[PDB]
Amino acid sequence: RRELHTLKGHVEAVVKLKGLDIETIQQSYDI
Amino acid sequence: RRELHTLKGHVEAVVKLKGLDIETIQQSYDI
Amino acid sequence: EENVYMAKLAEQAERYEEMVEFMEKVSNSLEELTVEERNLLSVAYKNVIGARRASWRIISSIEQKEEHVNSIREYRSKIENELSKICDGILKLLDAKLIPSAASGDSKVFYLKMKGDYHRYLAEFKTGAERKEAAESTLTAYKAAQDIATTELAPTHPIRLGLALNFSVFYYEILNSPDRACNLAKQAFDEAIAELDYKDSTLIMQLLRDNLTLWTSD
Amino acid sequence: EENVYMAKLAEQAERYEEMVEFMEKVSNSLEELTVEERNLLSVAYKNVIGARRASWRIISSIEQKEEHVNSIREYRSKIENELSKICDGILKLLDAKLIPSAASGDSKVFYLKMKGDYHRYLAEFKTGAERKEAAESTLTAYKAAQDIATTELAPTHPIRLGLALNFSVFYYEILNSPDRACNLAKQAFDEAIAELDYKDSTLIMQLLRDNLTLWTSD
Ligand SMILES: CC(C)C[C@H](NC(=O)[C@H](O)[C@H](N)Cc1ccccc1)C(=O)O
Ligand SMILES: CC(C)C[C@H](NC(=O)[C@H](O)[C@H](N)Cc1ccccc1)C(=O)O
Repeated sequence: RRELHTLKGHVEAVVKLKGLDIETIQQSYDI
Repeated sequence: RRELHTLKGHVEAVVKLKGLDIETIQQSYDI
Repeated sequence: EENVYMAKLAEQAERYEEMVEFMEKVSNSLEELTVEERNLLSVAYKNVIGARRASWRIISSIEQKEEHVNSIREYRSKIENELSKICDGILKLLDAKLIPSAASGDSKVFYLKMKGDYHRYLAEFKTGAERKEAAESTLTAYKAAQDIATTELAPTHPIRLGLALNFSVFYYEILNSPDRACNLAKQAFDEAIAELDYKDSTLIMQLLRDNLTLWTSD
Repeated sequence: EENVYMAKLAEQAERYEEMVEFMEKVSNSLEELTVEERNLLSVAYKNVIGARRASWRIISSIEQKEEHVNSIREYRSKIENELSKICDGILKLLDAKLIPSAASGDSKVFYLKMKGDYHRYLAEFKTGAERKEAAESTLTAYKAAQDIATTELAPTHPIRLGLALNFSVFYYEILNSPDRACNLAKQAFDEAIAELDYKDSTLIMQLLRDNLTLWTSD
């Protein structure tokens, strides 16, 4: 639901996936 | 992996999600 | 009725830009946009702008690891321009057809909120007069939504609640004043609690909670 | 080196069409395309055509529930045209630059397989001379891949194995002769087993197995 309904959730899925070594980008949850 | 790496997996995720009442489309697994 | 229909196909297909087009057409054609219509339209823009915001965050982050930088920076540019275009697209439409005709509490808050969110997306990436004028437009759309919401909608209502959620992210992230963020968040959470006696609301109350524990922990 | 770089950004961003563009440029610029390059290029087309194939299946299915039908049918049309364009895009490129220069077993099988897959995508939706000529082109690309693969690659090799997997879906689905499908699948599975003494291969062996139990159960 958080990965479906929120940018922050989505963006985290995507970067866990991409194997991205980059340090954490900063976001909160918005609708 | 099957939903990431295959069309059939992907298409199933997507239609489980969309709430799609439609009867099952026919596919096998390809790479 | 057709373009709505067409809207749901594009949505079934995950071809969201086309979903936008259809939904734009839908509104011009129209009088009072319906709950179904207003939601489709919003979902469509939600997804089209959403994909750009995601790619923008992932690239900015890459740009950060890197300090190439100017490739990345040209690229971000192009994504930045797509952003202005969509926000542009749906903002105009909000003045012209959408807001002016709003007949009810929810509807005005709904639209006034969208307006806030879209200036809010201009604000995340613009840098000049544009950032400033976007930060302001944002504050003032949210605020008038707030005045109506907090007075005509139940604290438990998905709209009152989503407004507060986005409103306080604006503070936290755009104005960069935490304090104002946590208080608005906390406040909106507590009076939903006062009245818990479902399901779009429930999610949103948890997102407020997660934002607070995250803003508290810096 | 740059356009490759640019390729990985587009990929990080999930802007796959742009990934295609970059990767096209990359190949013309170039001599022997590298393993990294060949993979990026393929991933890019994989995703761009993949999104169309998905939307196409979801809409065809909708069209089926429905017998509107002609809206849906115009829409499918437009998606169908996008399909020809991408397959078109990467097919040409395969004759011109890709296949001709292949220096090794894997590389020829890799490319001959792509060629097979892309005519295969033309075949799933074309209807005329085009379906026929696509079914044929397909059979013959797979077959020459097969002849090399089955003779120079280990049965356990991701390429030998992915070829067999797609090759038999062609039979099952395009030519519509199951028998030939299960035998090719079964055969490719068993002699990977004969030699199991990892990880792209492992997946693929399971996809063969799942296809068989699914083709057996009709
Ligand atoms: C619960 C709702 C208010 C959120 C809901 N969003 C949707 O239906 C969208 O398809 C995605 N969930 C949001 C999205 C888009 C792109 C990237 C990440 C997440 C909406 O617009 O109403
Ligand atoms: C294991 C590999 C051979 C499969 C791999 N595919 C990829 O990396 C793609 O990003 C998606 N996984 C495939 C996809 C695209 C669109 C829809 C559904 C699935 C590849 O091209 O090598």
